[PDB]
Amino acid sequence: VQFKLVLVGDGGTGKTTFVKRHLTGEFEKKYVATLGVEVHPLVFHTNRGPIKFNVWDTAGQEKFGGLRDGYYIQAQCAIIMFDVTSRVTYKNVPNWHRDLVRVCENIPIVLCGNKVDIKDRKVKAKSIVFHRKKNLQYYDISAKSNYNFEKPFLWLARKLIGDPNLEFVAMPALAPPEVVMDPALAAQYEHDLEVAQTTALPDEDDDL
Amino acid sequence: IDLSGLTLQ
Amino acid sequence: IHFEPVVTMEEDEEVLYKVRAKLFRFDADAKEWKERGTGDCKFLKNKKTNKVRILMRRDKTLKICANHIIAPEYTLKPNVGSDRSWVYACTADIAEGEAEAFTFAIRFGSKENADKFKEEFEKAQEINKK
Amino acid sequence: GSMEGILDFSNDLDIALLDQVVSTFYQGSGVQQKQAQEILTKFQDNPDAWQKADQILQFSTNPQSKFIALSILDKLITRKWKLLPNDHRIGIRNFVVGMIISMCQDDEVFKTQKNLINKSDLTLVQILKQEWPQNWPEFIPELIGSSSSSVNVCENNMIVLKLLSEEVFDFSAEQMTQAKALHLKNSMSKEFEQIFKLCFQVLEQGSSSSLIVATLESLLRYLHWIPYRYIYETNILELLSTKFMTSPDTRAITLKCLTEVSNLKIPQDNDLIKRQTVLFFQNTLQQIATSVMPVTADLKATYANANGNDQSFLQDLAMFLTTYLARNRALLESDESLRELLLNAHQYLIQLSKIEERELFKTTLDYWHNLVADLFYEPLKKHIYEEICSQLRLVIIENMVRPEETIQLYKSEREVLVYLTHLNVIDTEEIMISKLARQIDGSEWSWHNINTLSWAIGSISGTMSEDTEKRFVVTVIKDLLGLCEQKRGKDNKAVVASDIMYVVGQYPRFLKAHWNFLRTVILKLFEFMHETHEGVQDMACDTFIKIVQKCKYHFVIQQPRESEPFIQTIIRDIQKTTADLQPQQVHTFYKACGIIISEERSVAERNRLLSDLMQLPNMAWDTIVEQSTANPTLLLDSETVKIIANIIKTNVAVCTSMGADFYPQLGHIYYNMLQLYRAVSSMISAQVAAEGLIATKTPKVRGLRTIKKEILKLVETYISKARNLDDVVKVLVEPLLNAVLEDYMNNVPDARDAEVLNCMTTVVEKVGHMIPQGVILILQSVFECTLDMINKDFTEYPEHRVEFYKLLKVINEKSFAAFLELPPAAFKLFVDAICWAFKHNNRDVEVNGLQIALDLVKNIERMGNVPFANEFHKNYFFIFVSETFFVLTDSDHKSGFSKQALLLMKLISLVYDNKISVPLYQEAEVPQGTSNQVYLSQYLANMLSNAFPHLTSEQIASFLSALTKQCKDLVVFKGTLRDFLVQIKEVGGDPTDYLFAE
Ligand SMILES: Nc1nc2c(ncn2[C@@H]2O[C@H](COP(=O)(O)OP(=O)(O)NP(=O)(O)O)[C@@H](O)[C@H]2O)c(=O)[nH]1
Ligand SMILES: [Cl-]
Ligand SMILES: [Mg+2]
Repeated sequence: VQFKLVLVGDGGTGKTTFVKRHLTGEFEKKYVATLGVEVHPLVFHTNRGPIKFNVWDTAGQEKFGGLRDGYYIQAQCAIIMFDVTSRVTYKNVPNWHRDLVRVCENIPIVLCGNKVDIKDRKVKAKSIVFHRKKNLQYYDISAKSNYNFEKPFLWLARKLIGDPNLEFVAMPALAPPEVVMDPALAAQYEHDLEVAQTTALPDEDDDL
Repeated sequence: IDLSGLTLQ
Repeated sequence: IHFEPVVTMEEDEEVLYKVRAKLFRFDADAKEWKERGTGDCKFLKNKKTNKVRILMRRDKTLKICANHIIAPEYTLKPNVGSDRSWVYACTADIAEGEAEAFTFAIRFGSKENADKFKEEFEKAQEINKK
Repeated sequence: GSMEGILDFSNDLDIALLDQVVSTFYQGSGVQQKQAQEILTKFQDNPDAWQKADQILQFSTNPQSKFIALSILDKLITRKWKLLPNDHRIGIRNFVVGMIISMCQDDEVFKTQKNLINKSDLTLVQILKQEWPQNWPEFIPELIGSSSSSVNVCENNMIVLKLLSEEVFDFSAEQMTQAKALHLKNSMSKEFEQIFKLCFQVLEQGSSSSLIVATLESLLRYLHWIPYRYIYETNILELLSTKFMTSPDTRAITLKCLTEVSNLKIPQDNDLIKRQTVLFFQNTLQQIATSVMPVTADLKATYANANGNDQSFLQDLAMFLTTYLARNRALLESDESLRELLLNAHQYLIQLSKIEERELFKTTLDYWHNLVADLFYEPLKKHIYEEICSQLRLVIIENMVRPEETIQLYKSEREVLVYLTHLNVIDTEEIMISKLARQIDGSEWSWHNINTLSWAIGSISGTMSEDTEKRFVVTVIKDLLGLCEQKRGKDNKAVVASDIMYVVGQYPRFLKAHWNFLRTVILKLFEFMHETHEGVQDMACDTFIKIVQKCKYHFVIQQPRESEPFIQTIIRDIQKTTADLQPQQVHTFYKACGIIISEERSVAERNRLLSDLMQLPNMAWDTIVEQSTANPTLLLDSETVKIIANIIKTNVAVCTSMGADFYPQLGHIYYNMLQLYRAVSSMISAQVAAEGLIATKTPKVRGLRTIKKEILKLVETYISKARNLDDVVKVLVEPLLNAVLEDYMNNVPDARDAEVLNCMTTVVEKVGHMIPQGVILILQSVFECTLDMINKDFTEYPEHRVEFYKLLKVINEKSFAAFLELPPAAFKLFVDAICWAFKHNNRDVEVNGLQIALDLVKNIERMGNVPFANEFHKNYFFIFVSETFFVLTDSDHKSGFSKQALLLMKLISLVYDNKISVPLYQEAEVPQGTSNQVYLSQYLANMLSNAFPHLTSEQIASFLSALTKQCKDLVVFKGTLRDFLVQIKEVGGDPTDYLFAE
């Protein structure tokens, strides 16, 4: 029902953007460095019932590290993140992994190479082999294009529940209620709507 | 080869 | 001789329209549009009440990012930046729980998908009027 | 709040209040948790919090509180150990050692607080890195002695030795100076004989599973560095490959140890060593077959079921087998008594290769490549593996992944299968034909399965003889056509017809020799370009251009019995053929035609074909230029804008494939196109003025800017491939600059197209040497106004940022004279801009910034001893030295270390080669005659003293002496910089470390 997940990796690799995408569906374009950690509940609906991840989204920048490996205590799973456009973030994957498994000696861990949407990829697929001897699951992901964005949590859910055939399923969709707009708020809604109409939607060149 | 006759219908 | 052999809540609705779309919600406090989900937007007609709703789920996770009646009082407006999107106010959407109000924008693959969505959206408003 | 009380050190620390904050953070939620988090961080970060760790570790009843206490101690040991009074150093050691002993002696604590004991062990290791062996010579002797008094202490000592080995040999390169790393490696080496004795005794005698595992975990680390003799002159291989493979508790770690053993540096001429290397493999495979699963077992199913640790075990078995066999399979290949072993090991790999797990498949596939490549070249080897290879053909064919039509995995799979085809062409053909029948007889029919087989068949093109390929290709396409007829519905018929077109596109040798057939293919693709079923049109177009790239010559000649070159037939019907395609697909079609037309080397015929191909867009073009010039309002019609953009996109597409040959078509449109560029520019500016900056987001203006961007792309595409540069300079450049530069300069920032910068970069790159006044004009129009766009932060205008520094780079390379002509105030902005680039974390900007600085120094150096170079050093040498030092040492630009070091080494070497001809100092601040060497060393000592005040003068002076001496040796120079980056992170670094090189 409930599992603690620690998310680690270099600063700027997209850890917080990844979690935000899963929490609200949004893609945050700005880099606001995480300070220490932010804990976020994340629920997925599966054919074995709901599974709750308590995601500890830690800071990758050293001057914002906070408690550092103190965040890993009693974690039951983890994601190690790097950025396929920045070689140094892959070079540091062994360091994050070292500090992680010294506290969490036997947990399922996913290694994620983020930002595969960027054309000029620097960490080539064939260079990525660190997960092999360490028994980590590896995925190319992109929080921006959503490529494989669900795979880390699906794989972890299967490990944690112990069911290789666990699947995400459609959450029930209750009947929505009927509408009665207030004529007193009719003037306030036109204000909020005019601004919204004259604020351009982002990424107008995307396929959607 | 009678590739001329290939058809999607 | 008898040989004993080895041992969503959308089912009562009809699918009037289905289109791929990206849905945004307007964060008035941050004065910016935020993505809420990409997936199939569906117009669902309840077989019992004949009431039509919008129901939209995210790809892969299938989580609900829109669930509300196509109220006849709603009005689809263009967005300054797009010829393939609609903006409209929604007073009661239950995607994330309690009936909450939103200013939505929904964008489509082409201008003609957007125009058809408008067509189907206004048909659905008539259904809900009856 | 109340929780904030622990943050007040004037009072005594309330241990119960600490435990409440800790509990709330780890066990709480939302705001309570978030609040406690910030308090604990503030607590841990108090530079006096370490003084309260002995209290916490004695009186707390919360293991998380003690863990945090040890984190606080860790910070102190790592960064400020040597600043402490020697009493505290001894005191801290004493109650860490004592805390560990007492936790091991309490059997309840030892089993229930492993996380806390492990953190205490690691904290101890940090002390050892500071104190041992020079101030702790008896640590190892006393460790070995205390191991016999207690299983629990013995087990924990294995953990301590494991972490010590890791810290010294695995993770020292980044975190210690070279001299300190060598000192600790030597110390461990000196005392390892005693450590190994304890380790071997525990393994030989011990019963405690938990103790055995800890010892084997430490052995895994030892194998990274220890001499092979400890492994081959003891009985330890026997123990590892028999005893410890039978117990599942020890099996995982033992297998990992044996994998590393397979990588030991080993003499290759000793026959006894060879028999020992055979023997542990034989033992291990024997234990697997009898204790885990036989070689017939269905590992695919086992892995899928995911019971216990089966998946990690099968992963580790693949790593062991592949690692050992890649190094040692020749040891098994001649002795007939070892043949069953060799083939059983490979049969296990066959079974592992059927597992559905992409990353593990890649691991086994890498090994298969190693094997079949060797069988392809090495005499008298392939017959050994014939049955292994036969099974492998089926595995690879059945797991073929989608090629570009994952990409890396397809190419790896293709490589192995090509080798496998060469090794037995007859076996490969038979498998593929057989698989195809089971597609026709429906027993294995599915969309995925016919696609996979088609990719496999396509992948081996070029491996069969032309005659065998001919028979094979015919048979395959015949079977596929019958398969398509046989299916019902557009869904299935579309899939099969696509695969048909995929195979054909992969066998150009066959098409080149059968014109009649090739002609039939193209005409079918043309038919398919009217098919509305999703994906068919994209498929027909991609297939068309793919075949043309490979067979263009057969479209440009007149074939026997044909009336004209087929390219003429394509062009005549082009309107019909493309009538139902989207614009993107039309442009691909035109590009394909451009590929063909460029193979015609008679100029008059090529130019005629080119003007015939462009007839439709040229007529649409002529019409619009006649209209839009009469009524400029017409360009506000979104439909005309879209038509215009598609015309230009068509020219780009054809120019992309024709390059230099495109020039005649460019000449037809050039002058009116630049006039259109001006008109569109006026309308964009007019719209921004009437509607505001928001106008740049509207479909109208985005459409207008698309026209401008495609025009620039067209000109950039041609000039980048032009062979006649006299015409480029004399005909193209002048109208281009007049059309684009002023318009860029005088638009508001949000309306400037970064593509202008990109286009100018190509102009300078290709003809910059021929247009010095034109390059000056480019700088004048884009330099200052673009710099002002990007010098307020690192985020805004990201494309302008990248293109800006690419333009400066090429100007610095090709037309340095243009920077000489800058007024001094603008040259100073140029220097500011370069250093601004240093500070970017964006790699695109940073790398160019550092290269511009390097090239600039070399440009200045080349000028010899003249006033401009003299003035440059006086004004900017130390700016570049200190800005480079700043990004080297600030921990936020690690990605540019190598280029920073190169730039810094170049700067220092200028002074120590006396290539700077004037004093770098002022009249007053230094006596007359002082060398620039003395002054540079002096300036740098003062700079580093103020920037890193916790360094001693001796550290700084030793660092600079070494760095200066090593300014001709980049690898050593870089080592010294790394050493400095370690020392600035702590207090009391040893200045003799900088003598490491010598
Ligand atoms: N093109 C692209 N950008 C991404 C992707 N994922 C994240 N980003 C961007 O990378 C930048 C950093 O994002 P962020 O989530 O804050 O990284 P972080 O690991 O949480 N940093 P920190 O550890 O300091 O908190 C942001 O600008 C973000 O929009 C991606 O998949 N593709
Ligand atoms: Cl696989
Ligand atoms: Mg973050």
